[PDB]
Amino acid sequence: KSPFSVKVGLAQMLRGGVIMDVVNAEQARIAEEAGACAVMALERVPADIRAQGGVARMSDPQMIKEIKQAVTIPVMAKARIGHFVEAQILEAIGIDYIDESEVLTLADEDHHINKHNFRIPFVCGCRNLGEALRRIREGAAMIRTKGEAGTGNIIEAVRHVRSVNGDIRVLRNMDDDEVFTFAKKLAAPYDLVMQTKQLGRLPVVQFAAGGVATPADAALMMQLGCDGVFVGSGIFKSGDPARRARAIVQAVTHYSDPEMLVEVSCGLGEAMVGINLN
Amino acid sequence: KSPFSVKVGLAQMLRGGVIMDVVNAEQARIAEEAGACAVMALERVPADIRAQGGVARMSDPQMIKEIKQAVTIPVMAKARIGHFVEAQILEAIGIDYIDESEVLTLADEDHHINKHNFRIPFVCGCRNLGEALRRIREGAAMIRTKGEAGTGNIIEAVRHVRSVNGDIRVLRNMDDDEVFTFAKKLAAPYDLVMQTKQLGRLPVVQFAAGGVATPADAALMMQLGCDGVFVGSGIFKSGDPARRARAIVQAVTHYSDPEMLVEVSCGLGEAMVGINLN
Amino acid sequence: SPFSVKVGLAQMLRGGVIMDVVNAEQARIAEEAGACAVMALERVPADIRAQGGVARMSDPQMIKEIKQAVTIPVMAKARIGHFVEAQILEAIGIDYIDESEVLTLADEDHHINKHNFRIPFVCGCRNLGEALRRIREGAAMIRTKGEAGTGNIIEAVRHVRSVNGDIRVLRNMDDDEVFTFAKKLAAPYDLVMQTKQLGRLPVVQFAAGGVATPADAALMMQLGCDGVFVGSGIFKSGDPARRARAIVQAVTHYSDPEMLVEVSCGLGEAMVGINLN
Amino acid sequence: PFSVKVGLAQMLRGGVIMDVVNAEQARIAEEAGACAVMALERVPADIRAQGGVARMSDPQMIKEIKQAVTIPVMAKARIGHFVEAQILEAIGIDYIDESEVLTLADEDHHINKHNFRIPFVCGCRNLGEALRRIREGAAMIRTKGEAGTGNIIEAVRHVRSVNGDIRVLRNMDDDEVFTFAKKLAAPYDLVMQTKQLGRLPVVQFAAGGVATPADAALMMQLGCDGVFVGSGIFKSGDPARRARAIVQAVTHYSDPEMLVEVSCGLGEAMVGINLN
Amino acid sequence: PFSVKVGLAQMLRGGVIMDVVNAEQARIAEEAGACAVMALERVPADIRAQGGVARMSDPQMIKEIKQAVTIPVMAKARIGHFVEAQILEAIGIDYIDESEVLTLADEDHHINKHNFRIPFVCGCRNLGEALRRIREGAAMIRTKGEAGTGNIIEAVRHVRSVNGDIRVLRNMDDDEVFTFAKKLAAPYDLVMQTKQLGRLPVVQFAAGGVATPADAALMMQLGCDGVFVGSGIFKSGDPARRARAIVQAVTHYSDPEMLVEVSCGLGEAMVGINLN
Ligand SMILES: [Cl-]
Ligand SMILES: [Cl-]
Ligand SMILES: [Cl-]
Repeated sequence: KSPFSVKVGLAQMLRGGVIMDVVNAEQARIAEEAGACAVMALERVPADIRAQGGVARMSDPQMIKEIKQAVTIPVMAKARIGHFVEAQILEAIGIDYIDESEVLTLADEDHHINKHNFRIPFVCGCRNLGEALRRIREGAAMIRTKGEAGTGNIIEAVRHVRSVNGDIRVLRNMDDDEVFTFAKKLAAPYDLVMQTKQLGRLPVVQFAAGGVATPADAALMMQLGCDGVFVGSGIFKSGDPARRARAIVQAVTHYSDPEMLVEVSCGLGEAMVGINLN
Repeated sequence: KSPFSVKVGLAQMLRGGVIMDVVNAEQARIAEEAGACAVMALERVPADIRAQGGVARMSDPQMIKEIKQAVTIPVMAKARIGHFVEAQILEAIGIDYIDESEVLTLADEDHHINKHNFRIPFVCGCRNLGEALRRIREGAAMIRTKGEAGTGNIIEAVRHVRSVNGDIRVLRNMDDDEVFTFAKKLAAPYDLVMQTKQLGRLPVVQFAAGGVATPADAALMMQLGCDGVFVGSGIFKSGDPARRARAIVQAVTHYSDPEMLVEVSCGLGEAMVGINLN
Repeated sequence: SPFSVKVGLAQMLRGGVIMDVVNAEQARIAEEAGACAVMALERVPADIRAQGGVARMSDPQMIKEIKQAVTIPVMAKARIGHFVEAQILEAIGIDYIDESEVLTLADEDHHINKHNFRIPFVCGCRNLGEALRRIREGAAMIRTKGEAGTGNIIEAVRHVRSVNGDIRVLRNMDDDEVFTFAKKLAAPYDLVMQTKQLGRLPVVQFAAGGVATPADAALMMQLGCDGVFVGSGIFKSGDPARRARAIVQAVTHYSDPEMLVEVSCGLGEAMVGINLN
Repeated sequence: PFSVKVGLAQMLRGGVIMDVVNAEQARIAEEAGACAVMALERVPADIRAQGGVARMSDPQMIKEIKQAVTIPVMAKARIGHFVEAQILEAIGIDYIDESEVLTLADEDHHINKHNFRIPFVCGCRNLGEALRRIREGAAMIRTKGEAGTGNIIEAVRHVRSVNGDIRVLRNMDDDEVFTFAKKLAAPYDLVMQTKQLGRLPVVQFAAGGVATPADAALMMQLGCDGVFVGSGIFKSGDPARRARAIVQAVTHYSDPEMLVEVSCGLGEAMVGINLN
Repeated sequence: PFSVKVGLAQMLRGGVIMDVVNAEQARIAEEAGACAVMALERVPADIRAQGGVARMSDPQMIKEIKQAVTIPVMAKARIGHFVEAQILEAIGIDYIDESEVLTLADEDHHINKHNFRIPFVCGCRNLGEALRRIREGAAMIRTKGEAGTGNIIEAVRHVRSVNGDIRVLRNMDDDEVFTFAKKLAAPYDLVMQTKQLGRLPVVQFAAGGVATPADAALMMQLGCDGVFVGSGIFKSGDPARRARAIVQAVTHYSDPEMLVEVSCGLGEAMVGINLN
């Protein structure tokens, strides 16, 4: 019944899905045809932001309108962290979700957007449970547990998914009297910590993101307990985006079926080569 | 209507009062005759705990019963931080408040008592706003803003009262969007930070404690915005406890009346000499 | 007082965009787009950053050409502490001098004694203490400055939030604690108290540094600024004239998201800029 | 077998074990309702205050204690001093406590407790340490705070640490348990056994700074199976009454009315020392 | 107004203010020619030696001093203790000294002295500090050395610092004064007022370690308006004669013949302590 619970409920519709970053209407249609649950409109895929640098901002509203017209699935778009006016603009365009995104250039180093001031649901990133709960308290309706952006290396996503889920599991069995100190140590609101304890999972939808390059990577994130995955660079920096996109969607749908995982992985073209930051 | 709001309401009755630490029934009757709003039963006054050392614990229930029978004003008693069984015992004795007190020897370095598990209201100490709000979330119905224990030096009480009240004032005018980060930096629950912002004061009664040795000290705490004062050592380590006790009560009642402050301060005996730690 | 007159004049610029211009063509584009004033300088901050070299006051000839090409107020930059550059600018007959940190510092320890001039000055700041020091020296207007020449709004946001945040702290502060606050700001007590009583900066406060889009400009206005400077963001973009207009409209209509969409829609390439992380 | 020793120690659940230095202290302990006595040279508060090398008690004094009571008799051996333990076993006592309050004899190795027929108690401060002591053959664990101070703070810390890690382990992803065992420096099989049981695989008592009935009941409410009391009884004003009060507190640990009654009008507690 | 308080304190120029702890000390001071007495609990040398928390004197003792003399009576309040100051003002004394020899009550904030009708004296060690105290409403400044040692070294240092910075300021390029005010962390308007006057905008006395007539005259030759003496009189062998000698030394500070006469055959000076 509360407006926040409605936004949280909306994002539950994406469970079991793949959200694909797209930079134009052609990428958007490929994503919808492959079975994406939503598209994410942005200026440049994370691998290009990494390689090229420059200030990365909200996409031109014209490009976002073109994407929204080209598909019938939900359209999300990115705003810079703390850039509440970029978010106002995106909401006024009539898209379905805003991603307050760390792959864009940070606009406010100390404060995120007050997401409760918006009617549209927000996705925010996190690396740990404290951070997820802070984003939710600010009004995020969905959490992206984020690894490395633009490298094709799943290592940090695995680390962060295990960190968030691990802390949730610790919390479930914890002595109630110790939860106050746990909330302090997370620097997270106590009420949301207790809600997480009672649910035994994050109070909002949790997707993995960062370095998902292969069907195996996507299925791994699902087997670690995520509700879905974002793919940015891994599709559109690969040799065959459309076939790879489809393979990743199938991998997320059939994540516990190794026979299916073999079939969809077999004879894909070149994966994004990416970069090992060690 | 909620059980917590009832406890918070109970403690409001003490506003404008002086709570006096007492170690036996004689000290208790002197305190009531001088006009104390309540007595605090403890093993040894903070100046003696400082001077003598040893492990300081909850007082023998027999001594607490003797004090409770000797007076008609509310009786409080101290329990060690985290010692929830000491608190169970105190509650079963039928006293009016428990002070989860830092002058006693810490029993749990990482966790305070879960005060919501008790029917009886609790007082807890603090040195800053974050700490006050953490104690309130655990279920404290009253806050003691604490300076130095057992020295007769008001400096740290002033510092901590100014810190708590100063942060409350900052909070009142703060951009709402910045309050999330402020709560993180306080390591305090956001809902209580917002409640403090809306009230423009602490959500529970706030008394000063630590080093109140003279009528001037007591009135100073009231002029800095406290709801009342604790006096431990300053009365019963002085030359004339009964007259000094009365003078301090009057100083708190008439804190903005310098003529009255002169009268009550005039010809008191020797104050506690105390110790300058600098 | 003569200072209060200068402070009063700057109040006309409230709700405006001041645009850095390097020649008379840029000046006319700025006026046509609805700029409240132009700022004559040798090179836009992004070019100073990229090229280096010593950056000084512009040639008086170029300033005269800009002043003749427009009817809106003309400002120009002088190096910090370079009081002779400022004497020259005043003698040219421009409307404001910006004692500017984007030019090469001429005096590391002292700013211009701005009370010795008839013309009003703009100075930069990063925090409230600095703003109040510049005002005491005679600045009639303050530019709260982020990063120069990068197109990244992050430091402007940081500094606007710092100045406005300290002003808000000051409003409710116990009067007895203001003496120590003034000491900690290293700011004159009388100006701290004036700021406390007004609940805002005692002069006009604009944002500057990294304003690249209409969204950026409206953000600065929603954070409480009186207007914005734009240097590089217009003239290092793909379509300076259309972008200039969009930024002006964004400042005028800063609380209207429907309007912000319209002016942002189909603008050409923004300045790419540089992320200093 | 080991499971037999572990089963024996389960009988002490709900009890108080009292340190005694002579046969008089032993009889006071049995009369007060102690589940067992612990024969040692000097109570921990005296070892702390006086220093010197603290060793196994003279066998003669241990024999005198064993004859004076019918409840189980335990006695202390220095860590790693397997010959002291051989001697104790040959005396015919019921348990050996390989004890950190005595002067360490081997800084790198504990007694190989599997070589003995008699069950052993060992101390710990964390779960890794408990599991290492169990693998060496400890049939019972004493989760130990500060010895000889009357300050319960470190016992609370260590009980919360052991029990907290057990609770983390219960819900842990199975695939992460290998790394958890590495980080505890504990044997994987015992870590998995702990995970499956949801508790320590042997009896776990609290010890260190238990001075009052409230302290004893606190340890029980935190999930311990019983408590050791060393100094808190025999460095107090009335050892016999305090001993009884502590036994009752452990038996009735969730009954605040009873805790008031037994705490009311006890004499002077051990004054002890605040180290922090 | 502030200018009225500043004008009042100008009357003390050329004088010696003597710390007194009772009415006997007060009468000795008035008889010796003190321009005012300073009522306090204990002389600084006793505060140093004995420690303890040093507070405002009992109002009764202050009333006794105020009745025993006709010269102005000052008394000490702890730094930041604005209620002690309220009390002193309500007693009807002439000046409050917000004094660093008493135990600091507020480490971050001094008394807002503009809220009082009575003039205040405050201490300083440098020009920035003096100007901050004046802006808070001090009507008089005490340039302070070491308290309770009888060693004039720090008073000389601080007098030279304040007066030296004033002399630098007089000739300074006006354009550089803004930065100078920043570096002093002092209000610009008061810095400019000091520059235009060529001296401190309020009366400036020396204090700290004045033990002999020579010390007192030295402070006057360095440009002070007068001196405080605390310990140097009442920790000496003959307080009354020494008190008189110091008054004469301040009155006749440039007359070496007079300085010889008043210094000749005084008893034992306070022995004091060399801290360095
Ligand atoms: Cl960044
Ligand atoms: Cl040892
Ligand atoms: Cl001090």
